[PDB]
Amino acid sequence: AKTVLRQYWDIPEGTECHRKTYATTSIGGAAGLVVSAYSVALKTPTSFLEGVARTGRYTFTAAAIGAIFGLTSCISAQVREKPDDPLNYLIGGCAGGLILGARTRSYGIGAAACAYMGLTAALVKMGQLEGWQVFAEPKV
Amino acid sequence: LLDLIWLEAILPKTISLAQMKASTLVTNQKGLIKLYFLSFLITILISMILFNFHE
Amino acid sequence: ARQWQPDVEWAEQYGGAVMYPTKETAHWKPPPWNDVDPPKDTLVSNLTLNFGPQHPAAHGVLRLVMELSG
Amino acid sequence: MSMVYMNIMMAFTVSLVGLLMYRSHLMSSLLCLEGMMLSLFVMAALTILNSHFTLASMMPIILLVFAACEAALGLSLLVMVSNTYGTDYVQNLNLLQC
Amino acid sequence: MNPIIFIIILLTIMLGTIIVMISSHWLLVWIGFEMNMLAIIPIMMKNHNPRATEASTKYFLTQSTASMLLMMAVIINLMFSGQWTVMKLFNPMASMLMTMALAMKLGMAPFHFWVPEVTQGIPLSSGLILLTWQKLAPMSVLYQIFPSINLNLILTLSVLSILIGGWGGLNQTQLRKIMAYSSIAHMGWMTAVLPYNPTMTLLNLIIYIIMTSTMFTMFMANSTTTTLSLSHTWNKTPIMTVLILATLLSMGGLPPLSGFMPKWMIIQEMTKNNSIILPTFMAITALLNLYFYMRLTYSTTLTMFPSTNNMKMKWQFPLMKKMTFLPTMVVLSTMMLPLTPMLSVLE
Amino acid sequence: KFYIQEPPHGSPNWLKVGLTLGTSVFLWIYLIKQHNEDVLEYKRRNGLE
Amino acid sequence: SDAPPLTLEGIKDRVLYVLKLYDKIDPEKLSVNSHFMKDLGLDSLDQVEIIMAMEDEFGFEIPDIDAEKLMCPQEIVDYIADKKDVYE
Amino acid sequence: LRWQEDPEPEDENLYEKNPDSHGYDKDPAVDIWNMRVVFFFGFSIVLVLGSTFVAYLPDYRMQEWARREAERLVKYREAHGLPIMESNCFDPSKIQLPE
Amino acid sequence: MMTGRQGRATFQFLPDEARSLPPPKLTDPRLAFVGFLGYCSGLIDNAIRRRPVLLAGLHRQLLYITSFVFVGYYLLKRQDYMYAVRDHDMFSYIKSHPEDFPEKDKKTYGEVFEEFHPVR
Amino acid sequence: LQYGPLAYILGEKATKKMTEKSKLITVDGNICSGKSKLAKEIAEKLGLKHFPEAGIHYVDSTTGDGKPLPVQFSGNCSLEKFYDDPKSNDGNSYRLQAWLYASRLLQYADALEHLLSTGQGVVLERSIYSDFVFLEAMYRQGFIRKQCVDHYNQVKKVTICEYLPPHVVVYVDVPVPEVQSRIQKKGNPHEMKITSAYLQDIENAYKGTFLPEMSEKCEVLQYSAWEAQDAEKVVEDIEYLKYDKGPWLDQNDRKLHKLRMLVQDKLEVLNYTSIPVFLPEVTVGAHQSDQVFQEFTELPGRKYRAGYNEDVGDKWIWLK
Ligand SMILES: CCCCCCCCCCCCCCCCCC(=O)OC[C@H](COP(=O)(O)OCCN)OC(=O)CCCCCCCCCCCCCCCCC
Ligand SMILES: Nc1nc2c(ncn2[C@H]2C[C@H](O)[C@@H](COP(=O)(O)OP(=O)(O)OP(=O)(O)O)O2)c(=O)[nH]1
Ligand SMILES: [Mg+2]
Repeated sequence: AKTVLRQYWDIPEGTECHRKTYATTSIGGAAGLVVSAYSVALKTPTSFLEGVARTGRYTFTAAAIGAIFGLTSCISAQVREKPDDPLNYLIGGCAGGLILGARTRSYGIGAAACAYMGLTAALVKMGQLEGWQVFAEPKV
Repeated sequence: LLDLIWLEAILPKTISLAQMKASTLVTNQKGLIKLYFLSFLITILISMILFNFHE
Repeated sequence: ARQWQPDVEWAEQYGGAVMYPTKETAHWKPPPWNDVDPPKDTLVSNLTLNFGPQHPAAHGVLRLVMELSG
Repeated sequence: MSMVYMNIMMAFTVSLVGLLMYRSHLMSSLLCLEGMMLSLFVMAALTILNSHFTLASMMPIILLVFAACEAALGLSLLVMVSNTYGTDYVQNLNLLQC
Repeated sequence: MNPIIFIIILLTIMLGTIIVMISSHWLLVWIGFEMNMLAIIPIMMKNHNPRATEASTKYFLTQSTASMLLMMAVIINLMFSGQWTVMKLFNPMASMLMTMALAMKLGMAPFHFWVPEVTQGIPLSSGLILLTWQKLAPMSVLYQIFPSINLNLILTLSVLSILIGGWGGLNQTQLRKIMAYSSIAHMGWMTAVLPYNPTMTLLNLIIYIIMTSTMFTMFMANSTTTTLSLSHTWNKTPIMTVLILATLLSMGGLPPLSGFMPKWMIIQEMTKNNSIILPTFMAITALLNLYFYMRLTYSTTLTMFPSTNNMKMKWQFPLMKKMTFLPTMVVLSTMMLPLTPMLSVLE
Repeated sequence: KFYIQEPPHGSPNWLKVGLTLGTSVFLWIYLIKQHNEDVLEYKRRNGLE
Repeated sequence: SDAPPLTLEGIKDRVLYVLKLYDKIDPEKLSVNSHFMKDLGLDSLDQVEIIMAMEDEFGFEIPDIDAEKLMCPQEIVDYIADKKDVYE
Repeated sequence: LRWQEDPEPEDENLYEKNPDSHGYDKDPAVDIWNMRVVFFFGFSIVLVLGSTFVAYLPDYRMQEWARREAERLVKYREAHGLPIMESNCFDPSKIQLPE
Repeated sequence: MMTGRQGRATFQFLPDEARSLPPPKLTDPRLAFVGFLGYCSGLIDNAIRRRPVLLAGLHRQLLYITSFVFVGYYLLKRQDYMYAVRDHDMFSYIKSHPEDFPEKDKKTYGEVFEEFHPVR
Repeated sequence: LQYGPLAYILGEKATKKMTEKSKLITVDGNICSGKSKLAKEIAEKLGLKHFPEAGIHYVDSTTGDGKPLPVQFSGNCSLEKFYDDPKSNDGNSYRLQAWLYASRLLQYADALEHLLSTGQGVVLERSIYSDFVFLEAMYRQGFIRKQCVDHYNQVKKVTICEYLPPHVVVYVDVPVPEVQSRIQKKGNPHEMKITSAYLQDIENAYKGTFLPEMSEKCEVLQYSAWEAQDAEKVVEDIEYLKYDKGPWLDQNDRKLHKLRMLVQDKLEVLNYTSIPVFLPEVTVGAHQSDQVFQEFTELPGRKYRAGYNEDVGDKWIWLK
């Protein structure tokens, strides 16, 4: 899961939308697969088809969010010529949050997800600009 | 509209109810040894296939 | 102006198996007060064996039906 | 690592995956635990013998000793499991967290 | 169980733990774990009821599986270094196996499912040995191999424990599962700071042991294993209700109580290494722990729940249980914050 | 007598009371000797006296 | 989840369906009010076998004293309701 | 009924039994002492002596000194024809501009 | 970090070099607080066992205080020793690495240019 | 040394004091059947310790000065009020029965503790094993609701399994009309309002559920009214019993240690008598509960643990 991220931060921001969309869709799909791995194992389905049916629903939902987010944030930096702007990710994140509302069929979940994904996506871009660290190597 | 509903709705009420749901999932287990250990196999594969922790 | 203190209805909230009942955990029952569950009913039957009539020790004409535990 | 190490480590994984995936019998999953001990025993014996680590030659022997203190312990619970229910099915051990 | 047999079995559990702590050989460390696991099962099945059997069966399977992984890591390390010393491992694959093995014995998520279950099926005294003394050995091995532990692996488990631990306990009414999930969340704080400063790992482990031991002792005094059962204590031992309040508040990390010290010192170390986001996430996520500690106080000390008529018969008898070390432990678990700089003695 | 039974604590356990007071006296004596000894060796090594 | 509740209309289908499988009752003239003996012509033992099927259908024991009175499909539906408390 | 519980008590009226009550306590002896300590230490000590203490604080925050100090400088800097206030608060001779 | 402090002396509570430090004075505020904790334990012990808190078992309470102070005193000796070691290692390292800790060149505020931001 | 693991290891076993005469005898029988006097005689002739039947104020006799405490500190349940209004709306019937069961449980624990520690036998008048007979009569006479019976079984089902049954069960049988006869000339007017059916239900439960089940685990002796008159006959039957059944044959030092450690601790005995099952008959409000408990704690010699109450002449507190 390191290579895919590297392929996403090694592309100039706001350009080559198709390449960035593939990366985000892959990352989104991987997240939906892990969710479906545990869901299948912990809550055993009542038939083989109901298991792949469950996995398809979860993987598709996570790939839809990954695709829209990568697509929306890539053009917004293309249209505005503002590559280093966390606002582009904010638009992208809330766009992904909206889809989660659509596929779950709940406006509240779509509303809540837009804000929390939108804020989460923006903070991701800020840290890349500022060089924040989530897992900081020991230094002192 | 503002004090009793929308200020309650966004910060306190939603942050609370998300925890309630997240708690039922992590505790909606049936104590079946068969299902837990299958989860360990998933974690071990994930730690390598995706995250390359073995490296 | 006696201050309100939890009544029976309030306490019942904390008597269930779980705090937040769902579709699944509706049927969960509280564990036994002393942790001992009732023993189960008839489970295992003794093996039944024909000790005859064609047996060296059955004298030829003794069908001795036995129930063995081991 | 010679081609033999592949099979012994391949054998250990097969036992490990076998253990984590219970079918119905508890005795079937106790053998996999004993199977893993045999893999580790062999793998240690090849490593120690090959390098002439003389004093380490006692390690595999000590390994078997606690390999059986689990089997003895594991069978002890199996007796107590079947007494309560009459069979060693794992689906009967669902009183806790349910 | 014959009283002589209980002591000898107990002395074997400590010997198994002590062997792991003083050993300088990967073989003995494994023997220590096996000896500890051998003599812990009988204490679980000291009453012989179906729930004790299930707990012992689930506990044996998890630890034995963990031991196979720990021995496998020891053999791979032997191949790639040709030595048995209990020090940093000499292969990335062995470190992953040992880290997961130790995480399985500690109960850190996602290998956590057994901890709520084993504790619920064993007596209160047995649970005290399971949630306090059984962390000393798995922790003394992480203390010696932390340089080689992968950074991303260890922190991921800690972030999962603090989340799984916090959410799990929200839904529980049994006291033996509230403490089971409280244990999991606290493992997250211990292992989160291990890469940065192992000394703070010991401090978080010592405070956890005292507060946990104090909680179990007060539960055993009244023989209470449910939330409601603990609600009648105000009608028997009112002094016992207040001590539970103070200890529970401390376990939540509220100042100026001892349970704030390990959290306070953990945040310092992580920040000094430029880790700002993770301590913030851990600190906020710990509010989940404080919430379901506050429900116990509401039902136990801050309000008077309905009682029963037969409760009047208990007023006439003294509390005859030992409650060993309880007066000392309660003080150490609430009034140690002014002596924070004493943590240097742990180094 | 008031109580119908003899309370287990009807009278002091003078063995306990003797040991309790003995330990307290011993430790204070041991500690006070310890501090005095520590002070002397502290001056001896630092050379101030 | 909690299973769907038993309703008097649900029981009715079960009884008639069970009677429908029976090979001695003609499906044409089996009404919810038809009588086993007089209308359908079944003999005593034929009646006893039907009651046995109902025990398999709903999985509970019916004493012989009660089955002596279940002479038409209606009271069967009533009896099942009384046992499961399906007032509906 | 749903449980055994005492009925609702009815609020005591202190004037019911003690027509001269100050409301501090049901004991006329103690009640009178509660009033006295509140009135003495409150109205006679804190408010009166405390108010007098504030009124005679020794030049709270050198407000009086600064007045007499400004008079001397204006007195001093007008006899010598100097400006009352110099537009610079620091000596330029000891400042190094960045360039 | 100081676990392997290049001194051997492993598994010793107070190494012999620790005798070169001034022992804690018995009037230490730290030690008095530790003793006060002992007294609080004694009162708690009486309370949970339903005895007159301030009076029952004076012999017992005297033992709580003394035991707490006895152990407390030795922890202060080791608490102060470890910190003394921390500075000893910190300074010698600085002395052994002049280049990594260079003496700074200090300028007065009449030469240091600081941006000014009005508040209006 | 207060009994515990150390005293046991030091060599204080139960078999070292148990003898073939250390027996636990229990005299049952319907109301006004002479069990009260008969059990008094069996103890003296065989030299056992006699335990009067555990009424409402049994626990009081075991603690403090032994004088009964006021009624409110015993649940307020009134035996006579049960006779006056057995179908009252304040649930006096079950609170009385629920209270009584705890009294018998506490008494039975007292009996076993004496038997194991001292080795002398003991004679009881009814016990936790025969207490359900009255509950059975109340339910069939419409005095206690169905939910009350379910509560009783749960409390019973988690406590009665920890104790061994009695050695000998002496049942004194008296026909219901005779009981009605022996009550009329008995004095107390409240008992005179007992209906016959109530005694019949006790009789039906006693013989049919209790006596059948005790025989397969205890040595049951049945005596008529006239036979019960002379205790010498009964004392002869008891002394020639064989004692060849029941769980008392397979108890050794290890198992009696577990039992003895339970009955000396009276709070562990009464643990489940107060399970948090909110039945209206036994539930108590917080305000009422707080009030009574503060009154109890100010009774003479109740403020502190026994032996530390200064007002009742205790001394040496500051060294104790
Ligand atoms: C910067 C570099 C690029 C980084 C990659 C960017 C792309 C990120 C891709 C995001 C993928 C989201 C993963 C969410 C998994 C959701 C799994 C799922 O589909 O099920 C969720 C559930 C619906 O399941 P349900 O219908 O209830 O099942 C049947 C039950 N009867 O519905 C629910 O229960 C709602 C709960 C799901 C919400 C999970 C929490 C949000 C996920 C974290 C996203 C945060 C970041 C997103 C923005 C991107 C940040 C850069
Ligand atoms: N409701 C109820 N009353 C009980 C219970 N046990 C005793 N009583 C009451 C019934 C009687 O009024 C009283 C005593 O009953 P007895 O059996 O001892 O009859 P009595 O003493 O009058 O004569 P006797 O024992 O035969 O010599 O106590 C009980 O478990 N429930
Ligand atoms: Mg009588």
